[PDB]
Amino acid sequence: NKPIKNIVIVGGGTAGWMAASYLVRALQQQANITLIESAAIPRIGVGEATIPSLQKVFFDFLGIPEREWMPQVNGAFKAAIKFVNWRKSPDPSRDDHFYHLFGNVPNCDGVPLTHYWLRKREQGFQQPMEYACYPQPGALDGKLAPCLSDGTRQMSHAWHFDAHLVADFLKRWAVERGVNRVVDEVVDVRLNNRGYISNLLTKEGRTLEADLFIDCSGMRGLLINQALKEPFIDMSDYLLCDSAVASAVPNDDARDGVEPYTSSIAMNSGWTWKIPMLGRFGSGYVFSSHFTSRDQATADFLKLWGLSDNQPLNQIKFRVGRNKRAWVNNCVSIGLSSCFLEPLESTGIYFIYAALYQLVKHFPDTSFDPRLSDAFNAEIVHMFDDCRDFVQAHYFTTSRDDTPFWLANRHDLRLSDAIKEKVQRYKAGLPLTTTSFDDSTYYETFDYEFKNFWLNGNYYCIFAGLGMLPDRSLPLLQHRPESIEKAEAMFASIRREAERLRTSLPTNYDYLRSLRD
Amino acid sequence: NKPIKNIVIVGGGTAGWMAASYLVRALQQQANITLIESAAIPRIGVGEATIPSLQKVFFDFLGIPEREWMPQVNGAFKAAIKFVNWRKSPDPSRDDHFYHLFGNVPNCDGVPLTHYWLRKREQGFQQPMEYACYPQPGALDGKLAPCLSDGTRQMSHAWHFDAHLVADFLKRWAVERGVNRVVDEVVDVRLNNRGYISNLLTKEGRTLEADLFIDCSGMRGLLINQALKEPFIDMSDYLLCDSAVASAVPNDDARDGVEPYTSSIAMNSGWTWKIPMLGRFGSGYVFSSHFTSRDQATADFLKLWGLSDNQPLNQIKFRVGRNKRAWVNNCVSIGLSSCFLEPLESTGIYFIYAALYQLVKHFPDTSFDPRLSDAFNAEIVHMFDDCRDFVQAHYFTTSRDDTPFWLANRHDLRLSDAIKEKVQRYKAGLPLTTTSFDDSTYYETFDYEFKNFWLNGNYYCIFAGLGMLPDRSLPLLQHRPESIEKAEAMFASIRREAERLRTSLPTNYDYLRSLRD
Ligand SMILES: Cc1cc2nc3c(=O)[nH]c(=O)nc-3n(C[C@H](O)[C@H](O)[C@H](O)COP(=O)(O)OP(=O)(O)OC[C@H]3O[C@@H](n4cnc5c(N)ncnc54)[C@H](O)[C@@H]3O)c2cc1C
Ligand SMILES: Cc1cc2nc3c(=O)[nH]c(=O)nc-3n(C[C@H](O)[C@H](O)[C@H](O)COP(=O)(O)OP(=O)(O)OC[C@H]3O[C@@H](n4cnc5c(N)ncnc54)[C@H](O)[C@@H]3O)c2cc1C
Ligand SMILES: [Cl-]
Ligand SMILES: [Cl-]
Repeated sequence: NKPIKNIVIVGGGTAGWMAASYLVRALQQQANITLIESAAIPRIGVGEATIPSLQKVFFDFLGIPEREWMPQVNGAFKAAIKFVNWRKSPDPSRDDHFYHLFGNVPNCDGVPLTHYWLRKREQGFQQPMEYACYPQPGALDGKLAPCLSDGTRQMSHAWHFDAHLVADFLKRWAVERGVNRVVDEVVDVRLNNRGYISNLLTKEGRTLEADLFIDCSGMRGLLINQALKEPFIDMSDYLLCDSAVASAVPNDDARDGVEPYTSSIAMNSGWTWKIPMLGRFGSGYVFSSHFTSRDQATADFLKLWGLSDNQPLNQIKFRVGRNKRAWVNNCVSIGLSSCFLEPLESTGIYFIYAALYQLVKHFPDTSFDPRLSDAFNAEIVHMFDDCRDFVQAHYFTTSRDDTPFWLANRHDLRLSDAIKEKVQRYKAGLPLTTTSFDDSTYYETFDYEFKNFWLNGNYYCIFAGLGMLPDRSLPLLQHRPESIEKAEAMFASIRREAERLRTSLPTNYDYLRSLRD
Repeated sequence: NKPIKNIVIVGGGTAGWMAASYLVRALQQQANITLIESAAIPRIGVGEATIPSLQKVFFDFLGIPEREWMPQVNGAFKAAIKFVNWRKSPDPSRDDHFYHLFGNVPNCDGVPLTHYWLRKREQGFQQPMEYACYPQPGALDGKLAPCLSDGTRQMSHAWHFDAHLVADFLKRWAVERGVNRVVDEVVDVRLNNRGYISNLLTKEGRTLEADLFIDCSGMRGLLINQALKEPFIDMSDYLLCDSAVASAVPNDDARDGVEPYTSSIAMNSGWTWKIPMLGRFGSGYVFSSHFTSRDQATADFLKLWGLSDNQPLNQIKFRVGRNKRAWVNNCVSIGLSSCFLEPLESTGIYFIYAALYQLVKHFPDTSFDPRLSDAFNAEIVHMFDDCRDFVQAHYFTTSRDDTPFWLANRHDLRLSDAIKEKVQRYKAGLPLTTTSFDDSTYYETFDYEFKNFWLNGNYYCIFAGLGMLPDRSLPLLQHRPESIEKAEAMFASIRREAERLRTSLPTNYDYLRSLRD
């Protein structure tokens, strides 16, 4: 069969430019790549939070080290997500926060430390799970950097940045490597009688042809949904939010520091993200229009940050769910054209580069063997539905009951068999998937991470944070007092590490400034 | 105009029940009082320290003598606050304590004894000011009662008690006098187009109406802040603490006695209170989250009292400051809904009964003449800001420099013109406000005390305790050697009184037991 040679990508947002750059890098020879993007149709860049695989899977593949790309996108460091007021109805006299940390929890004699922590908790131990089982959360409370001043990594981290600047950085990178950029708008899509895309007609009268089309057109799914009519599986029965109101809010970094984490602050009818950078934070109240009006959500969002009625707001809507198939005929959807999940666990850009990684791992010829696209499609379904369920488990596990929105989350969601089953195992006291690898090894082994994305520690941070604990500790531990003692030595190491970090890390603000103000 | 007849109080904490009982007592006729309080929303009762006006302004007004209410709240006696390690960086080989005593310092020929003490100090006199100028602090060192065994008062005193039990005692008292108690939760507040409160909708579907609403909902300010949108003036530029971690700690009263005073033990990033009762003391490390994590503060608090990781802790947060106005339209805020100051000088419950006293002194009709609420509001601003400044003067005057927290207190606070001016006068050697009245007369004349709350002796105990003394004694004294001699006879009387107290007072523990174990 003849190789795919000509590739057209529709869209110049984060997806389009990630696709152009991943493909120009992967397809060393016999690749002619053209990206078309409209000047009149905006790109989504709200100020975005990410996960460590962005470097290991994406930028490493491009041969771009963190020190090269991060400054160019005015990036800031992210070590966790901090959930605020998710556990109980807000009470201003109570501190309700918990962290979902990067990295994984060690094991002691084949049992994760989370499980030893629960046994201690049964015996009266008061310290929250994540402060017992991870070295860094108090450092995050202190707004400390994830590295020593000399750049020595001290905890797993990812990034906050304006995604517009990342798209810009990759545009520059990809065009320099021979990607053809066309600023123009696709107005019609012509399919042959077999339903493959034949060509694109543009506003300026160009006709684009290709062996392979990548739909990066955003939520409209110009090629995959509009032209090819692939059904979108609306998952609003699983997750209720469908809206956001967002802005950036000036931060006095010198007085207030720069939080080294994303926050998720639970509201009456959704939750607000906070994504710190230098000089400002991005923020958006993600809400369900069925439980609050945009006007009310807007008022709440303003009141939260003490913002004025003159502050310009980005009014957003979305549909949660995914295409029935991501790749149909000669068109692969990547990004918001493929699927959408609310940003509760920073998976949006992940879905872009994970999809790109799988596209190359299933890369077609011009015969478009349906076995390759079937395999790709099943990976995407697994990836998305797994994240959907993990995000949903934040909602149905809360015990907030103060608004109709929280009550509906507790009672009225449709839950997959897969999540029900994971919760059953957790509640029984069983570990969920654990890794034996160091954090470095886990984040360097993407076929492993892709399939084992959410581990025991990820679920524990969420369930324990929300005050939903297993029925009991593992019966096995009653038979292994020496293992319980060994675990105590591990908790002691972790506490030592936390105290060393306290007095060794620069503030996040100082470290960011030293990289370049 | 028609009288206010129907009054609804939201909240059943100390504020709500003080409000119900003060109002049912004051409003002898034409008063229908209903208090609504949620069973699902806790009340603040940490183990609370108070000041002598609680009896003179509050319980006396109700016609309840100390001997009636104190036993019912398992109260213990308080004669002072003892500040530990506030003056210098802690050194375990140095005794760093001083007392802020109740009562006032006498005058000698129109000059307070503090000023004669400073002149002696200039000449080499070693004894600390408060041990020279007050008869009782050595008795407090000896853990002695504030009364003889027969109940004869021997020094000014107030009380330590669990405030839950006081709320309970007043609930009983007020309900017996016709207050209507509703256990239910307000879920919505309806305002008319003019912005007055029209009604309250409750979880159980009741609609509460009233001529006058008293917001005792705690820090959330359900009516005043949430419904009526009155701005809260955040005063975190004035005072840094925003958090506490608290518990009760068993006391072996038979071996260790029961301290007849509250202690304030300065920590790395805040201070710890100690509030003795029979069998236990309440304690809380008040801290600034900007300088320490809750997890670190918790560890420090545990280490301080040798407490175990199984000890249940009350994790508290707060915002220092006050509403811009306490009374808006038909809603008066009282208690934590109105304002908050850290418990450094035991003013929390004071603000409740002082506000109630002023409400009755400015009591409206249904026309809600804004001149009455304006006058009330200005009294509350004066009351709060004056206490804020007095508390703040503990912080900016210390010479501790051992932690970022103490350095920020020394250098980075915003200070009112009023406090700057008082400090200027003190430093110049001038008396601050003095009274000619006996302690009894001062504490029986509340319009006087309310406006002249902190006197020369109060400021001297703090500034002298912190090692910040005036530049010089009063130039006038160089012209009055006979007055200096008369003052010597007064110091001699005080010393005699201290020695008589030594051998005449029962221990606080024995006296408390004799009242009823
Ligand atoms: C509220 C919200 C919050 C988010 N938060 C995060 C987060 O915290 N972390 C994270 O990783 N991700 C997050 N995401 C996801 C992330 O913003 C986007 O997925 C990502 O930035 C890229 O989207 P995209 O490129 O597929 O689409 P878009 O940004 O919508 O870009 C679409 C491109 O297609 C072009 N286009 C459309 N139609 C035509 C046409 N007919 N002809 C020519 N060009 C066309 C447009 O001009 C544009 O260039 C969030 C998303 C939303 C909506
Ligand atoms: C850490 C700390 C230390 C302190 N130390 C001292 C001290 O040493 N000395 C001192 O004098 N004071 C002290 N105080 C102040 C004192 O504890 C409180 O001011 C006082 O006990 C009463 O508070 P409150 O009644 O206004 O609010 P809360 O105790 O918070 O009670 C609020 C009431 O409102 C009800 N409520 C709230 N929302 C609703 C709703 N929507 N519907 C129905 N009911 C509702 C709740 O159920 C509750 O009954 C301290 C305070 C703190 C936080
Ligand atoms: Cl996302
Ligand atoms: Cl107080």
